Amino acid sequence: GSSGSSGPDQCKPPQVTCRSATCAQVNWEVPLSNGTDVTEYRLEWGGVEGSMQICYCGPGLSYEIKGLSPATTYYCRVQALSVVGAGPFSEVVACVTPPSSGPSSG
Repeated sequence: GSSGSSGPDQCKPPQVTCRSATCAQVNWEVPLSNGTDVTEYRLEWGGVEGSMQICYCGPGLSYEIKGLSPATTYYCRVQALSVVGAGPFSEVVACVTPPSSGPSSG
């Protein structure tokens, strides 16, 4: 702090891919971190931005979400945890699932 910066750089927002009315895949990556390396990744996903919690935790980079609802807005935020301290979160990526009006294939 007083002398010498610590912690990785901001984390970029993941990529959401509405797999289905009740399905959504996410994907993130590691920022330009040379000094300290990332230990794990805490991804949060909840109905609305106001409501969000830890959904998946691990060194993984790709995660698929299921059991969602159609025509419903959702948000996700990924943060990088280091050995010196947890870094900031990424730009909340908003996404809305497609309406399930009728049958479905799968």
